[PDB]
Amino acid sequence: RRTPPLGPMPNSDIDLSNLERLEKYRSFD
Amino acid sequence: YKTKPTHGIGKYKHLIKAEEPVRAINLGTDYEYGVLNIHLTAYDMTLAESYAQYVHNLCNSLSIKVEESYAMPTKTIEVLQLQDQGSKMLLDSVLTTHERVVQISGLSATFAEIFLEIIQSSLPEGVRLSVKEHTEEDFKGRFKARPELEELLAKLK
Amino acid sequence: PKKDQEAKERLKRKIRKLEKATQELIPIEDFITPLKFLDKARERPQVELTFEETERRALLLKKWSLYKQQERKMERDTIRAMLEAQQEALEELQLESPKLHAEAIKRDPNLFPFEKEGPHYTPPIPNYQPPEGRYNDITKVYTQVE
Amino acid sequence: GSPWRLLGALCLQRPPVVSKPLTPLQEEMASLLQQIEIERSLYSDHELRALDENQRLAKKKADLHDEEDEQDILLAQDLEDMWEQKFLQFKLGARITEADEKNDRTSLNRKLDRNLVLLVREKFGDQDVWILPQAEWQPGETLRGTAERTLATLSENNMEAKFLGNAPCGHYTFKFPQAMRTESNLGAKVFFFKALLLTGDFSQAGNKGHHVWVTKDELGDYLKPKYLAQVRRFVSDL
Amino acid sequence: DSSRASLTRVHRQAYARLYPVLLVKQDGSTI
RNA sequence: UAGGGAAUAGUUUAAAAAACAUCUGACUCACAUUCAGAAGAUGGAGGUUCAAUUCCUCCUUCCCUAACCA
Repeated sequence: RRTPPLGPMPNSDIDLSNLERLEKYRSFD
Repeated sequence: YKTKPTHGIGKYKHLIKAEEPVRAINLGTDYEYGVLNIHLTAYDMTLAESYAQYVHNLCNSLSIKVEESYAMPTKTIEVLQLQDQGSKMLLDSVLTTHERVVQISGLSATFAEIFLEIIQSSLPEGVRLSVKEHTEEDFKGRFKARPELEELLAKLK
Repeated sequence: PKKDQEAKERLKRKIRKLEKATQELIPIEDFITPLKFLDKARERPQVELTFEETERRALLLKKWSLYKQQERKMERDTIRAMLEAQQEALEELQLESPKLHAEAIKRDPNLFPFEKEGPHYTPPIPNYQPPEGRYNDITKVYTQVE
Repeated sequence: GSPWRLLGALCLQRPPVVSKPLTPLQEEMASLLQQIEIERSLYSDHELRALDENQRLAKKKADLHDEEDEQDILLAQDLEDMWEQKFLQFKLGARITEADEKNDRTSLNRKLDRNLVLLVREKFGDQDVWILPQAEWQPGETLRGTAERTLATLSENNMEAKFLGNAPCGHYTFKFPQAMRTESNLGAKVFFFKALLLTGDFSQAGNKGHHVWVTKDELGDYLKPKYLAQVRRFVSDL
Repeated sequence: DSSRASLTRVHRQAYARLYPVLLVKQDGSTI
């Protein structure tokens, strides 16, 4: 059984098609 | 919890690239060049490195993927010179050729013109820009010579 | 044969074993430090810089940073202009004739290899006779065992 | 066919032959970089040898005798003198050439440390207009060939240019004067293509009124302001 | 510009002093 | 059917040697013996280990034993 999320889930606006192209948090800070 | 609208909020492995262990070389498509080897030979190592460093940051600035940046073995040529009014060739200069490679991939076909122009424009005095397409021959050239395989290969000949 | 053909098949075994063996990387003599340099006798005496020398070197490096900023500025504007020119020309070309645009966006197989020499300090002399000599390559040959 | 007249222009450049002189700011930095390198460097072979020999002289003066019977005939200090003599007799090339003193603008030996473009004098409607060499596009041919065609339609020259890619580095569209404008010829659509002049040059027959090689700093006086404007976007002095 | 990435230093810890010299090529050009 | 053991030069035995076979020579009128040289293998594949002749696991292969009580 599944319940649909009640709003935008985290990390949904990240386009994972172009994963290698996206910039990264090269840093901890 | 799976039945809850918040199920999976802790998912993260899809945001990372799959790194699960040699590696096949991916040639470029019909609208982008494959892996390209930007060779930078020179007689002054500092100039070969200072320009190889420059083009790594340049590529990095243009969002051009730099697969690898490496140095090729040094070639040491002894300049011999015929002595004046004699025969014995006496060595005078011992020169050394330092090559540095910046391996990129995914260069756009239309943008390669602008990129190639910028890099050739900034070339220092004494350095030779040789931009060729990556091939297995180049990759194998960085490895030590194997005499045993050559001897066994002669048997097959 | 029990011995002649034996060796013939032993070759395949040697090929398989060697082909699957790891390949060692040729060392780059630029990065390795010769042992002779380790000798402390080579070490030259260190002279402390004067206050004025340290002040001017720090003042110079400050200028060097703003200078190299100006360089990178002009370099970014040049690439921008070039990119804008191509983008504007590509659009009208496609509408004018999609058949030429399709070929225009294709990669050029003859573009590479692209070799370019760097400028010289002084231009070539029209009639200069170089001295006679020979080039003797002494590049150390490194051999991989096992 | 199409109402617009396709044209293929060549944006040929000769890359600088010599390096540009360092500016006053770069000169000081270069002096400091060499100074720092010396301070952080170990004694070179030659430097070490020199020091050692100077010591042997004191063992051959204050001391009763020097037991070392290997005294280098040529000292390192003396050896430097031979090297310095060789340089003085040798003469370098001329970074500043004679075209500079005579202001020659039709040669490929002017502005050795700058980049030069190929300008050609064309007669358009009983009018002398300076444009980048161009050729008319032909049916059944790609736009690259039109650029290469211009090379084969130029005055006697052995010029061999390496084209960069296959994309129009720029474009310039203009409307014909209302007097001659017609329905079949609305205007023109030029497409510039860059190439690197490698080897060759025009002949000695007629180059004065045929073409000039400018450095982009005088490109204004020649080219039409309108043209010039659309010509300074892809041509970079850098 | 041929000076963008030209002004260098030897980036090592231990290295022998190096003197600037002109290499006259076979064509008469120097670097 | 079910367990165990064993695959080392062409051969047979060792822990990578030895004797044969082979190859080269010497001695002989010649051959053999003999003498002096030389090459010649860890079953295959898959591992680990600082290092695999004692170790894998599998394949391939040959053997040994067991397969009983109604």
